[PDB]
Amino acid sequence: DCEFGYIYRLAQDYLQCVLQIPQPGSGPSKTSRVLQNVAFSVQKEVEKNLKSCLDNVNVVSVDTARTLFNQVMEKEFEDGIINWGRIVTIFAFEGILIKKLLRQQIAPDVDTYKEISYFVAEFIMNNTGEWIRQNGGWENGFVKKFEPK
Ligand SMILES: */C=C/C(=O)N(Cc1ccc(Cl)cc1)c1ccc(F)cc1
Repeated sequence: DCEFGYIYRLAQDYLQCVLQIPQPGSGPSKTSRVLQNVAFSVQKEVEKNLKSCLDNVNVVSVDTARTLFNQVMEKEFEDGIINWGRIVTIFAFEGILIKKLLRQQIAPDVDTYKEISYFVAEFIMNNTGEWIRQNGGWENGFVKKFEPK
């Protein structure tokens, strides 16, 4: 679960959850199901608290979304501290960007949404991957902290 493949699937699962397009074969993992729950809760909070801010930007391509996402990541982790709450926050932001991109993309390609999932997993992997592993990974760190009590 420290690998890219795992984090990519978590980011793509979150996207399909936001887009209301779930895959039929089996469904998401307990880990993804716990994540979609806590990340959606955060996303709605960020949507309300950042209302004015969001309604001003225009996400017209995957490249425009990569830039906005990097900008948000730059200010989310500027103090250098990582915690599960901030990791959940990354997922919430890709959800905000996919909603905006569905609404404002110049060439509405359906194969662009999986590119968001790619640069989200790349960011998580390269910038928080080590912290995640040392804190228990997804199945012994994230789930144990956020699964229903
Ligand atoms: C409204 C401020 C701004 O221009 N930001 C750009 C932005 C990036 C990503 C998303 Cl999902 C919406 C808007 C901005 C917002 C929040 C930040 F933490 C940094 C930059």
